[PDB]
Amino acid sequence: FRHAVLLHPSPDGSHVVDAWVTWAWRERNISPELDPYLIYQTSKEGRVYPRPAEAERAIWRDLDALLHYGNYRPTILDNCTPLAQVPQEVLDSLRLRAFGFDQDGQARDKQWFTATTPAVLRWLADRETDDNENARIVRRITLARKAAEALGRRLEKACKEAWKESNSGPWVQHGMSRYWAKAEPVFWNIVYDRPAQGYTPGMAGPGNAFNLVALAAYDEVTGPYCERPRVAKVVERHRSTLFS
DNA sequence: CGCGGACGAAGCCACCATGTGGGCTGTCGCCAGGC
Repeated sequence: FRHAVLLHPSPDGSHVVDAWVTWAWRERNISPELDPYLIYQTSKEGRVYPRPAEAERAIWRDLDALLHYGNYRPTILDNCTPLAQVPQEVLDSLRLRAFGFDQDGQARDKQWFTATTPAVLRWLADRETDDNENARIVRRITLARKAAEALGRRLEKACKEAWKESNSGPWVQHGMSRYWAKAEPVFWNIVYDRPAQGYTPGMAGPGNAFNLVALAAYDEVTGPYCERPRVAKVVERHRSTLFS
């Protein structure tokens, strides 16, 4: 470990009284091979780093554990969860859990959250017990998740690009907060097939349901600043990208 | 000369979607006759 701890005991051993947190190494070493658990990302210059936790995705409880219904995927999951592996039925009832600690890479810290996948999503598939309405449920759910995330990144980059341009960002924080808060019930309406705006029950896919929520959150955030024509032109150039 | 305050030292990671509404008020013609 990069950190070295020593805990001074209480005489009974019931508690710790003092603690020493200090370095064990002066020279850092590259740890060989990427960590299976984390989700990685490559960025211009080609450097590979783990995707940071975001407390905005924790606003919608348990969104990361929906990772199973899926581009880039953690290797441990991609070895043990799929069908090349070896178990027979086990894979049907496995369910994913994630521990995320969103914080600064320095000493500031913001939020942590656990996230087990809901057992309702797979159990709603077995209530029926048919090959087709079930594969269609699973297809819908996987489809819903894909739409919500693609427009989550589209909306992050939208707000981020617009904020930088408008001043020649704080818009991203409220953008994502509003996004997942509004995008959470529309997802659960798409799964149950209940009627959600931007969606028609029984449609083959998400149906633009998600693209509408992103536009409403974005327009909710950039709303007071689309007044001046110069800034309004920038904001419009970047909301247009969320039109899909 | 001593004490207190301020500053510094890092580790730092990127082609096309939108519909709604309903709750607050007062008036004569006057006089006389009959029941």
